[PDB]
Amino acid sequence: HVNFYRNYGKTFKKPRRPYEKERLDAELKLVGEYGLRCKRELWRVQYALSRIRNAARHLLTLD
Amino acid sequence: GISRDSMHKRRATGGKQKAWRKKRKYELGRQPANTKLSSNKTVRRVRVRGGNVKWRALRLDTGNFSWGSEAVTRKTRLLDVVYNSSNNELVRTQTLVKNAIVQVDAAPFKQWYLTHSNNVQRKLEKRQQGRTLDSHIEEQFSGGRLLACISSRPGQCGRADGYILEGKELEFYMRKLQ
Amino acid sequence: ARGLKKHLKRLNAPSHWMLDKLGGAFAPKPSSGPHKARECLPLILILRNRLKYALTYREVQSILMQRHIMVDGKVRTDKTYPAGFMDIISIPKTGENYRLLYDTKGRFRLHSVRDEDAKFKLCKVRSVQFGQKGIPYLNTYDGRTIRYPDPLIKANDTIKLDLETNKIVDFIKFDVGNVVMVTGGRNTGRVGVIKNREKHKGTFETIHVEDAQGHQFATRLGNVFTIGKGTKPWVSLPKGKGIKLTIIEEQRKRDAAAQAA
Amino acid sequence: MAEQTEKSFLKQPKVFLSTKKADKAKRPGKAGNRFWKSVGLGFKTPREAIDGTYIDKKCPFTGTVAIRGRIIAGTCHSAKMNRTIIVRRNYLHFVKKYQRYEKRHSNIPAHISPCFRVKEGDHVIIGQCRPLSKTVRFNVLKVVP
RNA sequence: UACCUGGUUGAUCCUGCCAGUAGUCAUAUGCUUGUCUCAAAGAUUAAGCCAUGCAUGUGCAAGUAUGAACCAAUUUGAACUGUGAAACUGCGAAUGGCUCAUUAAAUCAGUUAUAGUUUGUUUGAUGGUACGUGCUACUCGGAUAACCGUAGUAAUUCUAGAGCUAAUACGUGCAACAAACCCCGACUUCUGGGAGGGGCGCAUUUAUUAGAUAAAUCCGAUGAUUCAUGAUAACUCGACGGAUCGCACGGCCUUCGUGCCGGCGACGCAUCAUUCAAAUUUCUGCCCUAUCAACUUUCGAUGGUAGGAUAGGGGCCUACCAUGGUGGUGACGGGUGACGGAGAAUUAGGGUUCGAUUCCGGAGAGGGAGCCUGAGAAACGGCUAC
RNA sequence: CCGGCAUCGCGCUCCUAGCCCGGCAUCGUUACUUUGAAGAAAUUAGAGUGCUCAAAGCAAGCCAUCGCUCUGGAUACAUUAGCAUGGGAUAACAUCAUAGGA
RNA sequence: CCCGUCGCUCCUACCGAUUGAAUGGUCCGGUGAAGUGUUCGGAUCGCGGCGACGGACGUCGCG
RNA sequence: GCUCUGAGGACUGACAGUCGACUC
Ligand SMILES: [Mg+2]
Ligand SMILES: [Mg+2]
Ligand SMILES: [Mg+2]
Ligand SMILES: [Mg+2]
Ligand SMILES: [Mg+2]
Ligand SMILES: [Mg+2]
Ligand SMILES: [Mg+2]
Ligand SMILES: [Mg+2]
Ligand SMILES: [Mg+2]
Ligand SMILES: [Mg+2]
Ligand SMILES: [Mg+2]
Ligand SMILES: [Mg+2]
Ligand SMILES: [Mg+2]
Ligand SMILES: [Mg+2]
Repeated sequence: HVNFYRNYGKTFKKPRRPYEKERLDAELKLVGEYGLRCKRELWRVQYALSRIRNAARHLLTLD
Repeated sequence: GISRDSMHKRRATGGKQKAWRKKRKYELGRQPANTKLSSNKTVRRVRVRGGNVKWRALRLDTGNFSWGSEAVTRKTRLLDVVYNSSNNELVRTQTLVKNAIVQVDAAPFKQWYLTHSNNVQRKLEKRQQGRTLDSHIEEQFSGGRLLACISSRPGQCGRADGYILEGKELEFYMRKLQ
Repeated sequence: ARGLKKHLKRLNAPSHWMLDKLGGAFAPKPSSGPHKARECLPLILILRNRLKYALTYREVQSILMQRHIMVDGKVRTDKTYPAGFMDIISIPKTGENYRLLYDTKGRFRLHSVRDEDAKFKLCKVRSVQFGQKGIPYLNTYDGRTIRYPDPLIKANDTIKLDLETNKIVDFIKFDVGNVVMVTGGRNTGRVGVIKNREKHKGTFETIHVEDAQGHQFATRLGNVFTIGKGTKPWVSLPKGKGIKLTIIEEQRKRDAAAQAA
Repeated sequence: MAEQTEKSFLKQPKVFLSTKKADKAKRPGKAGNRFWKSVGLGFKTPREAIDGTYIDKKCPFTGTVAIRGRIIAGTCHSAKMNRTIIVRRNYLHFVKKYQRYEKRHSNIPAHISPCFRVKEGDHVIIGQCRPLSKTVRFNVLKVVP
């Protein structure tokens, strides 16, 4: 059954420590300023940003 | 049925080798021919892998025997097996089987050696100046029946072929037979 | 299994066929032919995928049994024919010739030719040795066989075969200093002039090559295919003259392409 | 004569012994000369294989075995057979978790021609032939004692 | 995001575990669900059982049609013209597809090998003599489906008999020089001969022989071969060497005679090469267990020889001889809720766990075993037995 | 960073072999490392591309968006075992005092 | 603070006469379907030679 | 039961000559 072979993955990962005032307020700041539908929307951005930053870091390790 | 797979054998260390396939055809064996030496020549077809043919020689009396020293290869009639280095049971039951010692006519060979006006003797005298004829192959013609070694695979190719013994091999087999 | 496997599913179809992943389960499975079915290109992939002369399986079937398509100069009704390196495809309805050549990335291109540079093809010899009654003959990698070969022609050499007299017209002795066009491995596509050939007892003999613009590589004797004696090849090389260039340069060329547009 | 030790008269195939027109420098295996062959791969035939009396359908230099495939080196580990030894290929295995090496070993049966002469624990170089038995696939081509 | 927090105490600092926190292309279920794209879905247990219906058949200009129909329809010679169903012959059904029961150096993976082998086909090349006393080939057979007709049985692609008719089914049989080369050889003249005439396609089997050197007229390959191959003596109750089928008409009389002709194709037969393959194979690589330290060997266990069998190597099997092979670097055995791999989850690095599953390799058809047809099956949408 | 070079560089007859000449074969093994070949695709990273984004996919873009042009469909990794070149510190195995040495 | 014997309730495993039982595999031995191969075998079926006979026969042709 | 095959020795001059009742 081809149409099986079509890849797909995720776009985010939930934060480790679910309940912190500091992280929770930072998330509410960002969601309030940029008018988001939920914090899944915020959580995608960190996933994409972490991917690119890790891409940069692996480069900067080399010469 | 019969098989040539190594599944049934034991590993080198000896541990039992579990069977993990059911037997496949490309590992088939077939019951031997025990080629007899008889008058009633009957060699029969078998259809083997690839669709080609193998001629199982169940029983023969007429074969093709070479003479290397003289480079003469005559058809002749099988008399009898006299020695086999694998199984005396095969001597007793008269199985034409590769690298046996059969005894053959010397009938085509005697008249060929009888072969070999002026143009004829002018060639005959060119020969007869190099005739060798070892005394040990010489006495065998007087006996009228020659030690020859079968060297075909009768059960495989449907022929009994071979070569007359001479030199070290003849003296050795003859010494075994006395 | 208990016999020949006659389906080839799409993801097993070799990398250089370029065919997409989700267009279906299966792949054309080249018939047992003149080329090794791993180093080939079927006629359907020629018509449908590249030239777009058809849009389906059946439409290529229509193309082929119109008797329009020609391979090595003789019409071919097969639809998974394993064409290969320097097979010529002519379409006399279009008066148009292709010769099937690699590029430096390892994929097939259809390099056009005129008629004078289409009357013949070019292929190497697998082996030259005797046959019935002691007549020499040679066997190519193209399947082709030649009887009474020119007694100088050895193994590994290359020959030109006219498509009318159907025999040799010339042969290039595989040697140091003449150009090749490697046809397998990572270096396939890259033309270049041998600078050395080292042999090892019991295994593959390798050839060191240089791209005429400097870069140097090596490949075992299997995939070399001498084209021309000396530096000049006897075949019209593709759009990029057999030079594999770094990905950095493939960036600079596209920058330079857009900055003049 | 000495070598013939069995119930059958042992001889080399396609060598014709009792030949009328004999001479000694034709090609070996011809005119009734003994057959020998050079295994290749830089190896050299043994002197006594050349001028030997033994007959063996499995000797690389005097038989019908073709050395093709791979060539291993080892040390003889047992020489208690008829024309056969067991070579111990000592080597080191890499265990990825520890970034360290553990020595393993493989005991490989090998056929020594009568020309060669191996003592227990002698360095040997062996080459692959057709399967000669249930356990033998190598012929001993070189011995360093 | 390379992270820690609650619990032993009157409190304190620790070892330390319990609990917490997060993820699963990881399963079940609870509660809830408005929209678009995407798509897993009887694998875990029971590779246990199956109603039913389908899943492999097939016709081109090119094998066989007044055996019964349809369309053109005849000047009533000759067509079955053209379209054809049915059936015979050919080919395929050995692919796909599902599942993971078996199986722990075994399958499998990387990489080897075949000079140790078989291969429908595709593609390319190739093809003397069949007897004639080698003096250029010497003749055309019934029986058979479908159809007709007459039956058994309760029966089913269960079955008997009569009557027609075909072949690219079956069975026969015309063969191409000089005969080059080979062996016997009358008489001639003496021969280093002339030779008048008598026996020689290719495949199979066997044996002798060639397949050439080195610095002061030799000539193929491989790392390596008694190689490729040639010649010769024969051998075989020879498979083989065409009694086959389509359109397109078109130069010109030798008796103007479908006249001498000759092309484009199909199908097919054999050898070699190639291709799709396989089969066997070499090194190295697999989890826990020592409450698994000895295992294998009469009956193949390790080897040798001789042989049989196979497509082929091989203890694959037999006869004889030898007593060997493996083992603390874990043999053998035992467990696996173990098919192997590519890979999946988690991952700062190292690792830990998983891998039924759609790609590849293997295995299996309720359990075993044995086979025919065929290039290919130890086949189960084939058979035979339990 | 190296090519190439002298000192107090055991030989070369053979290919590569200079305008008498660099840089040539056979007469200890490996382990290590470097470079290369060859490495099935899908997956993994990664480029390009406005499927609207996205997870994706392997497409697609301008012409006077009038009788076709420009094309792509890269690259990377792949631990070990095996093949090969150069390095020869580090460490094993091997071994010239009977001289059977050169 | 705290230790053990004993008494009562509940859970878990242990030893246990019972030639305990069931399930499944393995080896040896007995019998052994069927297939394959082979030795004989020969129901019928093909030039239906000849008698030069009057579609009929024996001597037949080998397969 | 019958017909065989093989192994196991002595004396005399790694071979040759003669002999040998028994066991497997
Ligand atoms: Mg399958
Ligand atoms: Mg096809
Ligand atoms: Mg950590
Ligand atoms: Mg406490
Ligand atoms: Mg407290
Ligand atoms: Mg927890
Ligand atoms: Mg399971
Ligand atoms: Mg053998
Ligand atoms: Mg299981
Ligand atoms: Mg599968
Ligand atoms: Mg079932
Ligand atoms: Mg099966
Ligand atoms: Mg079955
Ligand atoms: Mg079924």
